[PDB]
Amino acid sequence: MKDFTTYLSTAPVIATIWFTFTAGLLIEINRYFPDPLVF
Amino acid sequence: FIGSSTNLIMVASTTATLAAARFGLAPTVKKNTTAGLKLVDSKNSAGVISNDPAGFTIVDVLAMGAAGHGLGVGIVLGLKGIGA
Amino acid sequence: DRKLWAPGVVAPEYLKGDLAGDYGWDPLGLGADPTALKWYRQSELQHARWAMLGVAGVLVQEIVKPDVYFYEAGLPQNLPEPFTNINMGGLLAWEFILMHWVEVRRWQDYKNFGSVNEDPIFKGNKVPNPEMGYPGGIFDPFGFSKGNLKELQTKEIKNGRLAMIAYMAFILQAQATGKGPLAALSAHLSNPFGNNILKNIGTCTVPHSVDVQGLTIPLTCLWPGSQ
Amino acid sequence: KKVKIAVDRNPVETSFEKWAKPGHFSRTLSKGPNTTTWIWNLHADAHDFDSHTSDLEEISRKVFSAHFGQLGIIF
Amino acid sequence: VRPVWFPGNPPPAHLDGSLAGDYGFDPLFLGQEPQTLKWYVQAELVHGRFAMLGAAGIILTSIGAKVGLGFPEWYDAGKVVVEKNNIDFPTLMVIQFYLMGWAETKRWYDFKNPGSQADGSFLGFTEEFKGLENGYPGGRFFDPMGLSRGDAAKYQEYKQKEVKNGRLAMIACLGFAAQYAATGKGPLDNLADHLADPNHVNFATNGVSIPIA
Amino acid sequence: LYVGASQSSLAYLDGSLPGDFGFDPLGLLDPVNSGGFIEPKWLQYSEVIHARWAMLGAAGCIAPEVLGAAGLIPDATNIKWFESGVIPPAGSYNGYWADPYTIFFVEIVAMQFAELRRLQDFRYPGSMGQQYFLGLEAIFKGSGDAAYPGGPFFNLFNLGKTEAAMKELKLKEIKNGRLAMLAMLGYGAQAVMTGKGPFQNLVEHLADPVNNNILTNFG
Amino acid sequence: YTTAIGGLVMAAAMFFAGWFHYHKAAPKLEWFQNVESMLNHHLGGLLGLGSLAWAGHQIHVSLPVNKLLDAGVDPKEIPLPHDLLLNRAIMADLYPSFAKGIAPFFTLNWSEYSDFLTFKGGLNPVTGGLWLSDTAHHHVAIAVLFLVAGHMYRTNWGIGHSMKEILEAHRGPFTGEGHVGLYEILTTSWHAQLAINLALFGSLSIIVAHHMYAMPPYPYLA
Ligand code: CLA
Ligand code: CLA
Ligand code: CLA
Ligand code: CLA
Ligand SMILES: CC1=C[C@H](O)CC(C)(C)[C@H]1/C=C/C(C)=C/C=C/C(C)=C/C=C/C=C(C)/C=C/C=C(C)/C=C/C1=C(C)C[C@H](O)CC1(C)C
Ligand SMILES: CC1=C[C@H](O)CC(C)(C)[C@H]1/C=C/C(C)=C/C=C/C(C)=C/C=C/C=C(C)/C=C/C=C(C)/C=C/C1=C(C)C[C@H](O)CC1(C)C
Ligand SMILES: CCCCCCCCCCCCO[C@@H]1O[C@H](CO)[C@@H](O[C@H]2O[C@H](CO)[C@@H](O)[C@H](O)[C@H]2O)[C@H](O)[C@H]1O
Ligand SMILES: CCCCCCCCCCCC(=O)O
Repeated sequence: MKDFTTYLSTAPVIATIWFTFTAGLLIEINRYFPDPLVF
Repeated sequence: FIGSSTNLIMVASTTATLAAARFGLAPTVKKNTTAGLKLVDSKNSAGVISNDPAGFTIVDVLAMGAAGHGLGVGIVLGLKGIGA
Repeated sequence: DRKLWAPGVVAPEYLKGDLAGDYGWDPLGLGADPTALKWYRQSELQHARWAMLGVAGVLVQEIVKPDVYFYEAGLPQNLPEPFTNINMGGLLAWEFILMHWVEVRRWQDYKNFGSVNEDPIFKGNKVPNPEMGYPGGIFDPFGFSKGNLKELQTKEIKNGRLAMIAYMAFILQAQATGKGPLAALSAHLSNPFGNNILKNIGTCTVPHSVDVQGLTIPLTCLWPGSQ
Repeated sequence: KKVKIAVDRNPVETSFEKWAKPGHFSRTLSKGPNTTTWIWNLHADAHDFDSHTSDLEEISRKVFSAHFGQLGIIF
Repeated sequence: VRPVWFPGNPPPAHLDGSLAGDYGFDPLFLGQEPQTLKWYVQAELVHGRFAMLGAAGIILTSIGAKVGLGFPEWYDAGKVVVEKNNIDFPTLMVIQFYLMGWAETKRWYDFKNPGSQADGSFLGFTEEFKGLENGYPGGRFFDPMGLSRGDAAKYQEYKQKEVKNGRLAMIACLGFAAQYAATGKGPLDNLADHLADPNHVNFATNGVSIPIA
Repeated sequence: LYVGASQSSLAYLDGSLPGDFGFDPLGLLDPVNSGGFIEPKWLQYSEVIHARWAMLGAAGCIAPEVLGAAGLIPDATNIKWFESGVIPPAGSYNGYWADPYTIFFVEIVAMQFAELRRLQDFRYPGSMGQQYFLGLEAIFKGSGDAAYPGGPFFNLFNLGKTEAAMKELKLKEIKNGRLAMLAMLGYGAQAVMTGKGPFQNLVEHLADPVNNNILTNFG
Repeated sequence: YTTAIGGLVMAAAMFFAGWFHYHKAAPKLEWFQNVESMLNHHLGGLLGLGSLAWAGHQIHVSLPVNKLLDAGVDPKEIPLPHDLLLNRAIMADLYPSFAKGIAPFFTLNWSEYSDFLTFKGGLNPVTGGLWLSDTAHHHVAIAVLFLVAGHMYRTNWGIGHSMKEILEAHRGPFTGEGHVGLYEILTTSWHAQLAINLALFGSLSIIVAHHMYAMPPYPYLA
């Protein structure tokens, strides 16, 4: 399990998870707050 | 079907191909052929045991039966195509 | 050596012939554990005695009362006077209390051998209890235990096993033909080639359920026969 | 001369130990990165099976398993 | 030596039979690490206790619903309670989250630092929050009867009973969810329907579990 | 001994295994560089398992038709083996105590218990005789050969006490099983070809062998 | 949906096969070097059996369903493929030769099967694609030809051909030695095999593009 977690801690896996989280957050924000142009 | 032209041709083709390989006239599992179509000894990996005096194994029966069936099918379909 | 259950078979190591009626028969190895073997011996003795009582009761009831079906004798409307149409709740209460007391005493005797022999009310009234499942004393007032107890125990266990098989035979005969053992025997004697298991099987004469006074009790046959 | 099924039993142990060690297949990449070039090299020699080892049997086994992975992706 | 989940297979090295309900069941090696295993033990204990409470409540409410007592089903009890009584749903959510947050945060920081909640910073209580073992918080508050500080063998037996009952309750809660999602009725209604005709009223005849049936 | 034998198969087929007639033109029992499932132990075990299952299958596929022809069983029963509920498009029987899926789930649990315990005795010899199984572990110890466990239940009457008698009975078992496997293959081929039961095919062939065979059943 | 589930199952089987063949049962080098056996299996088994199986599906499913579709029958009213495969009455009504069963195939009366095995050519005027009877007959001929081609190389018996002997026997006065050493090159270098396979594979893909636009094989494709 330690080796598997270390593999999950590698740069491509971490980048994939982080970008999926960031993209999901932005998509959900644009979904609940459609068409945001100004503050 | 028994005694018809198709049955007689197929039986004759199978018997002819089986009799040729057994009497040293066609390639077998024991005798191969060179580039000049001359019979030469082979080096079969299986080495199928057979009580037959000429070394005729079941593999020879299957090969000759398939070749004879192909020849008989071709002859029957060819005669049916030319009106004979 | 003793005769085994089959010619050429080898008896297990734990079956050395100590218990009565030992034929070295244990295809499932359930007697490998000594504690489990003792408990199973007590269970076999209980089943044997209860089955002998049931077989004798069914036969005597069919002889004395041939117009009463033993399968439906448990219904309150089929009870004899003055117990006919009696409340089954009080009857179940009586049996539950008495049977619970005697079975708890027997169970405690199994857990701790020779610890409940004395009467809890009148001190001094004890049973000898030489072996588990054989209390004696008040249970044997005729004094038939002062002799060859081994052959008598063998006869008891063999008769009990035969009675177990016979009682299950009675149950399946009643579930497939709708009559008692003597009635089934007479019916088979009338036409052996017409009345047998070849044609009586596949039919379940027991109804789906029965309404005992106020509540309904579901019923079923041992095999999926035609209702 | 004899056509038969020749198979070795349990040659590689299934483990996640090498999953945490990038560039293990290459002797030069197993040391670790010092420059960014290494990262690109890690992907430029991943399927270069004949470059990792000179054993034809190991290369053939890797190719055969890679073919199964490709068929799984296609499926 | 001890019975395992799948007979014949040796148990894993990280499961030596010391924990309660140890049957060597870890094919994915999720609890291979010691700290992760400790965290998972506390998670399983919390899950089992919550599932036990949920199963007991569901069974009691279903019993009251089957007899003429007016009880609602478990899948409608929340709506019935919020509408029958003037209870605001977000307010109840916030109150529950406040109380659960306090209790769970104290339990969490006690897991990170064992015995740290026994300093007396919470109203002066010291021995009531010291904690006996991981996932087993003994004391006068959580164990007023003192069944964990007497007859060690009985305590181990009760630990085994607790973990097994918790696992069974978790399976029961999953069964409640699946039965409501498939049949659409209460759990006791499904039990009564099955007792009425077990050969034709089961998951093989509901038309949802087996689509090819 | 049989047709198709060769010197290549005779190298590893010395006659130790039951039913060893030197018939292996495909060389599936070569111990050199063998692994996975193509190895002597698994292949011999699979052959005896198929033999026993096919023996039960052949007897069970021909028993209802034969018993129905003699009048021993009623007319509601006595249906073709492929119309008993196995393949619903080919026919099904609605006289069971439950639907076939309920019975199938019962079979799933039952077969998983039996087959998985059998597999564990094959993987770990004697492992089924230690863990508690309601006292049944005393008869699941097996022996050295997974194909022949024996014990108080699997060898109920202690048949084949002598080594020669055991070898003789093992040869009889493997031969009967191979015959049953060929019979099951014939049952399936006759079911697809004629669309009738095997006993009906045998009766029709015995009535007129020239006009009832695979040649006349083509069209 | 059922095909998608089957594809997922096949994908799981492929991944399991790769893991099993790399970590549990790995083939030896001599197993990979059996080019004669591999070619025999790929020609006969893979290609020939795949063409035969697809011909069977076309004869039993594609031809009747598409015939009813082109006749104007609604897809819901068209019988299911298993219904077509279970009784001979529906197939006999759609194709009279099915009334004789597989008897004309064994009695060398193949001309009877001319209702579903034709040489129409051109295109279907209703759908614009190739006649499915022609495609079914095409796959039948392809299956027979590939099955015949799969019995050319020597594997474990005397019959068959040795590619090394064939390559060594081809030598003219303008090329010196000839194909000597080519058998060893193609049985020991994966890159040479990849080069040959990639070249023929790309050429075949281009040929596929040309033949597919010129002779549209699918209905409503042109
Ligand atoms: C590129 C494809 C490929 C190739 C070349 C091989 C080659 C090999 N495999 Mg393998 N395998 C494959 C794919 C392949 N496999 C896949 C996809 C799986 C997952 C299902 C497996 C799982 C697998 C296992 C578990 C094992 C092998 C084994 C073996 C080795 C010997 C056994 C054998 O295959 O002989 C002949 C094959 C058999 C005797 C069994 C065939 C039975 C199938 C069901 C026949 C039907 C398949 C056919 C495609 C379906 C026809 C259509 C039907 C509807 C009519 C051999 C070197 C064995 C081994 O390691 O030996 C050392 C072994 O144990 N394979
Ligand atoms: C979960 C099971 C499992 C485990 C624990 C291992 C473990 C191991 N394998 Mg193995 N293997 C497996 C399954 C497994 N394998 C399967 C299913 C296959 C068949 C494909 C293989 C075939 C295989 C080969 C041929 C080799 C190994 C090797 C190894 C060892 C080191 C390589 C490594 O894992 O780095 C990690 C590598 C990766 C994580 C790459 C994964 C790439 C996958 C298969 C393709 C993904 C496709 C992607 C989604 C599509 C690209 C599009 C893009 C936009 C995303 C290691 C001990 C190597 C070795 O032993 O070195 C000598 C060796 O060469 N394996
Ligand atoms: C009739 C036997 C047969 C069949 C059908 C195949 C089929 C295949 N082989 Mg294989 N091969 C065979 C015999 C066979 N082989 C023998 C005897 C040898 C040893 C001399 C090899 C050695 C070999 C190698 C070295 C390789 C292949 C590869 C392939 C695949 C090529 C991918 C493709 O484009 O096809 C189309 C794809 C499909 C049709 C997908 C369907 C796959 C199913 C499961 C059919 C596979 C059947 C096969 C016999 C496996 C059954 C064995 C059983 C134990 C499971 C393909 C599926 C390549 C590969 O490994 O791919 C993984 C490859 O590298 N083969
Ligand atoms: C791979 C290709 C393929 C396949 C799978 C089929 C399959 C089938 N064809 Mg077909 N056909 C094909 C190609 C194919 N065909 C081609 C190329 C042509 C053109 C010449 C034809 C022309 C054709 C015609 C004209 C007819 C068929 C018919 C049939 C069906 C019955 C065959 C028959 O009559 O008895 C054949 C008997 C067997 C194949 C033996 C069956 C073997 C069984 C499965 C063994 C099982 C044994 C097993 C142990 C059982 C135990 C079960 C277990 C659970 C206990 C059948 C489903 C007939 C039909 O469908 O009627 C409408 C029919 O009339 N075909
Ligand atoms: C171990 C392992 C590891 C390896 O490696 C792998 C694998 C196999 C994956 C594994 C397994 C896993 C599993 C089985 C899991 C499961 C769990 C569960 C089921 C939980 C539940 C759990 C469950 C739970 C808690 C539950 C609870 C419940 C509750 C609260 C309830 C409540 C309620 C009530 C009263 C009533 C009302 O009216 C409503 C409500 C509100 C609703
Ligand atoms: C030897 C050799 C050598 C070389 O080298 C290689 C080769 C060539 C490969 C070889 C050969 C092989 C072979 C021949 C095989 C075959 C097999 C079989 C046939 C199986 C079956 C097998 C078969 C089987 C199991 C079967 C079974 C059956 C069964 C269970 C049945 C059941 C049933 C019954 C009762 C009745 C009902 O109503 C139905 C059912 C429910 C359905
Ligand atoms: C090559 C072997 C491997 C491929 C196996 C293919 C078998 C597929 C299994 C499904 C079998 C369907 O096979 C089906 O057999 C039945 C047998 O009743 C035939 O059925 C037809 O003929 C029979 C008589 O022979 C009639 O009694 C029946 O009413 C009629 O429908 C169908 O024409 C055929 O389609
Ligand atoms: C496609 C096969 C073409 C066969 C060409 C035959 C050449 C005959 C000359 C053979 C010379 C020899 O065998 O010595």
